[PDB]
Amino acid sequence: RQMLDRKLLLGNVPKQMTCYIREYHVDRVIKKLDEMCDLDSFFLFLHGRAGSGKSVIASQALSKSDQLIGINYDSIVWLKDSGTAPKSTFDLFTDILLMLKSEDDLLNFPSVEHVTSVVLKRMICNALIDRPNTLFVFDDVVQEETIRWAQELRLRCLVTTRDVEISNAASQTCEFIEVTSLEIDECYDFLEAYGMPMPVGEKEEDVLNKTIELSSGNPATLMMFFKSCEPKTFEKMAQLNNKLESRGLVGVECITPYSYKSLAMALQRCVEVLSDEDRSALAFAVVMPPGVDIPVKLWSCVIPVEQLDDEVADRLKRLSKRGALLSGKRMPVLTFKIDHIIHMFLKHVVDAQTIANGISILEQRLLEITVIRPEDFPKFMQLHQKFYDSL
Amino acid sequence: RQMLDRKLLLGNVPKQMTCYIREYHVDRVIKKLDEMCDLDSFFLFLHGRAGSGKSVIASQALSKSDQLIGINYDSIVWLKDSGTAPKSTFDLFTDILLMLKSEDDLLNFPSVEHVTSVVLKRMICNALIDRPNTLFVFDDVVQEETIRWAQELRLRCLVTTRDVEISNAASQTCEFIEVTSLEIDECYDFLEAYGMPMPVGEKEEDVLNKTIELSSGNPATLMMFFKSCEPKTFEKMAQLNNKLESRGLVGVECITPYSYKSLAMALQRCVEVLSDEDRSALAFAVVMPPGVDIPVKLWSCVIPVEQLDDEVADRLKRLSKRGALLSGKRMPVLTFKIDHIIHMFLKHVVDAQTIANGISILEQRLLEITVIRPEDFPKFMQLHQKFYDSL
Amino acid sequence: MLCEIECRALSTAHTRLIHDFEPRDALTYLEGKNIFTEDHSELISKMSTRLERIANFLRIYRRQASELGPLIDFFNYNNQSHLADFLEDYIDFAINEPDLLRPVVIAPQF
Amino acid sequence: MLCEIECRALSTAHTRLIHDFEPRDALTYLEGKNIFTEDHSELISKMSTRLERIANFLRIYRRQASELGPLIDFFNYNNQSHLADFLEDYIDFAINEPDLLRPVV
Ligand SMILES: Nc1ncnc2c1ncn2[C@@H]1O[C@H](COP(=O)(O)OP(=O)(O)OP(=O)(O)O)[C@@H](O)[C@H]1O
Ligand SMILES: Nc1ncnc2c1ncn2[C@@H]1O[C@H](COP(=O)(O)OP(=O)(O)OP(=O)(O)O)[C@@H](O)[C@H]1O
Ligand SMILES: [Mg+2]
Ligand SMILES: [Mg+2]
Repeated sequence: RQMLDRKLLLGNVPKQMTCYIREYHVDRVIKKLDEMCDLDSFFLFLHGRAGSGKSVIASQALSKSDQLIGINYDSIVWLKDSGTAPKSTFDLFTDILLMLKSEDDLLNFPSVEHVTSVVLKRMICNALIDRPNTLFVFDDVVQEETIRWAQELRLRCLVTTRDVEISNAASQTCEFIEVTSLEIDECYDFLEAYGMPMPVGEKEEDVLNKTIELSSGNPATLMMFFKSCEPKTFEKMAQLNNKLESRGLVGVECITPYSYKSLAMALQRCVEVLSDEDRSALAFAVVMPPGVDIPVKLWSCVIPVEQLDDEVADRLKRLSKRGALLSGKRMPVLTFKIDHIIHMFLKHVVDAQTIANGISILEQRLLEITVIRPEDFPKFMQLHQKFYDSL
Repeated sequence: RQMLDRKLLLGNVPKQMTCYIREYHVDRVIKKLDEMCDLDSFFLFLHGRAGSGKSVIASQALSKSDQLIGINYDSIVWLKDSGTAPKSTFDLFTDILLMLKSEDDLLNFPSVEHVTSVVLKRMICNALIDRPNTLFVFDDVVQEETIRWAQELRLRCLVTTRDVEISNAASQTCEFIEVTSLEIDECYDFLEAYGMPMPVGEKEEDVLNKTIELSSGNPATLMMFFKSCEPKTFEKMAQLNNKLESRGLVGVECITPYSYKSLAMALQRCVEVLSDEDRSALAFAVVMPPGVDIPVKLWSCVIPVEQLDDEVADRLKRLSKRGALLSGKRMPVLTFKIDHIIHMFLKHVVDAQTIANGISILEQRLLEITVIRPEDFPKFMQLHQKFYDSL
Repeated sequence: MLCEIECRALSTAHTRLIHDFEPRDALTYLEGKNIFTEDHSELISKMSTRLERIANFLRIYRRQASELGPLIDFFNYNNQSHLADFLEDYIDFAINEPDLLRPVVIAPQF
Repeated sequence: MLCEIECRALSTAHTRLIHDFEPRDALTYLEGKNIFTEDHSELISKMSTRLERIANFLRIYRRQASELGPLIDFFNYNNQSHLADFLEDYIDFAINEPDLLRPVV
């Protein structure tokens, strides 16, 4: 247990969390990895929402079990991607060449600039010999070119990302683990871990479920709410929820182990990458009942673009498979839902005009001659008047 | 006691003050450091106001006890930060790479700057094996990114700063020691040490008192004033104090060991870093009685921005944390106090007109419709007319 | 590789490894117990001063061995047992009895 | 001198020789059975902590005795027989059988 730490540090792996540790997942990211010791050049995707906590889990999954390093894999290489430029997918590998290199000849390291891709790639798989049992962690991928590079060099990978569609380019081993919103029961533990005041009075307990419904299981902005509650009182929590309904995440924004002071700063990046036409779809999602199971035709009313109303649903599926911006279900009827967090993001970001504009469009299509059934009453349903008033 | 000096000099640690020493604090910065040996990677914060004398104490705490160097820690690395640019948090470590390096191969120094961080970081923790239990002193941290890297480097270091928020981004536990304003009894000692007309007469004693008041115990500005006593006369001290409540530190500015000849030059930097919207809040906080315990509502009157007047308190707490500009007493009632030193600087650097309008707004909100209690007497301008008439 | 405990020992017991020791004496015993290479012994064996052969032996060594065994099992055989005894004492005041290392085996040489 | 077997035993049964034992108790019995010297007993007898007297008793001992007899024939008499029994068991699972562990795992 002292050799790991040597190997963790040198593979640039961050320290695992201790206050709060997820289990089932970490225990599911280790299992699948053991099954693949024999297998080579495989992808493990920790696909999840932003600030949803994926990167922390990789820190822990490689830090609890000592088998992963020493027993199952000889060495670790953990590199943060976050590449947006077209030179980024090449630059990552230059940083992965020196990583793999010896402590000797970092001073004699030549110019990778002159080195071409066919050379950086060949140059890597040429020194990769001295490291047969090597796992690479690619914290925060937002591109596919890297996946192509990996398929080309025949290589192993843990991958933390928000957009899950990147894997489509590859044709090799691909498995998946989704970092969901923190379940209700769990949250408690998280706050308990952080010594959040314990629920006692029904009214105080009343606050309890609400922040969750809002924070919809986002660890980062839960950490942010904690950084906000210095007073450490349910009253403080209530006041912060109030600020949020009037200030969005900006109100809860704060310094934290997250590289980000505000979650809106994070999600930004999830709204830039979006297909130009898909960006719109998201932008109008603001005028929807938050955290509510609502029909497709219901959305067809605010979303831009005949019998081909399926296209709207398409938009809702694509948008849901990119940083988990959207969430939809199959049964009983095809319905999606705008997580409270994303809804708030949209509201605070979209043109103050569009919000009204979108609701107006909803009204334009609002007329016609948990078990919500507006299939038969869409024209005359305003069950979310409360939310509608918010607009 | 001759080996230390070798180690102090090479770790770039400044000479400790000998004429006058804040023993309790120096004796509290050494204690806490001894307690941390087995534990690796720890932060010690000496958070304090500008020129509160923090950096001098680290010079002394590593210079009195010889145990700290040799017995508790093998070597010392003392580096001044003061980084504002985004390249600064990287540049500090380039200067901490060569520090750690051998006298040999400073010749073969490569373009470490033209190397990626993942290399400077790996390159550092690759040579850090040469020196175990190494202590690093980071005189004057302003940014928090350094901490982010440091925690990725599993590092343990002492830290002189004017703020404390950065720890939130950190997640490896921290301890703290605050350099307070020099207590009344202490000050005396400081003067005598530096040699001052010994306080003897009544009117004089009463004249020597006034002096401290303005400085309000700020060591740096308690030094900058002492240097304005060429006549070595208490009479001269009275004269200078009088000049202050008019011209301000500007007139009392002088060449001193300290980085800033004028304290206003120092505090500047504490007013630039300040949140922009939060910057405004502060800027209208120059209409309150100096060195007076005064209520939150009385403040709600001059400060910019429903029962959310708590927003005033949030600004006053943050402002009191960042740069320790303000200070809030929890009991009996939530009240802050604009320290004369924290009061004069702002007064002189800001707009009197703003203060004039500001004073007007204060009076207005007060009218509304040491045991001060304006809860039932908010509209009490005459209370500090001596202060208010100044405006 | 070693670690902070095993390397802190080679460092604490350094005032001593300078007064009586020689890396040439140990090179044969270590090319043997499989912890060196015929360039390693070349590099430490042709060095004008001993503080050179010593600093290279302690540098090269900290990288090569899985542990600090084949160096106690040598100061014994080399009639330098007053050395292998000090280091085995130090390795013992860490695993079994913690705390006692600083009062007992570390302070009497300040 | 002893050897790897007889010294591997004093080492394996070490977690135990720390919890209950004392070199002062054995010094008289060993200055006697001819395995010590009046400086030996001085060196191990004046030691502040016991882990000192123990580490010196186990260092000094491994050099002096032709075998591991006069230390089983002692934990017996000292009411510490749960010790001399463990060590005699260990010397037997090697004396009566020609097979052990090889270079393995
Ligand atoms: N198990 C945990 N314990 C404590 N804090 C957590 C945990 N999981 C997430 N967080 C919070 O989230 C921040 C980092 O989130 P994390 O990096 O784990 O999410 P992420 O999915 O990587 O987001 P991204 O994909 O944007 O990197 C931490 O600073 C902390 O505030
Ligand atoms: N113990 C002391 N003896 C003499 N002068 C002192 C002492 N403490 C502070 N000073 C004065 O302050 C100046 C340096 O202050 P110091 O660097 O100790 O404060 P600081 O908290 O580091 O400020 P900053 O955070 O801006 O570095 C000295 O030149 C001296 O004038
Ligand atoms: Mg991350
Ligand atoms: Mg300074």
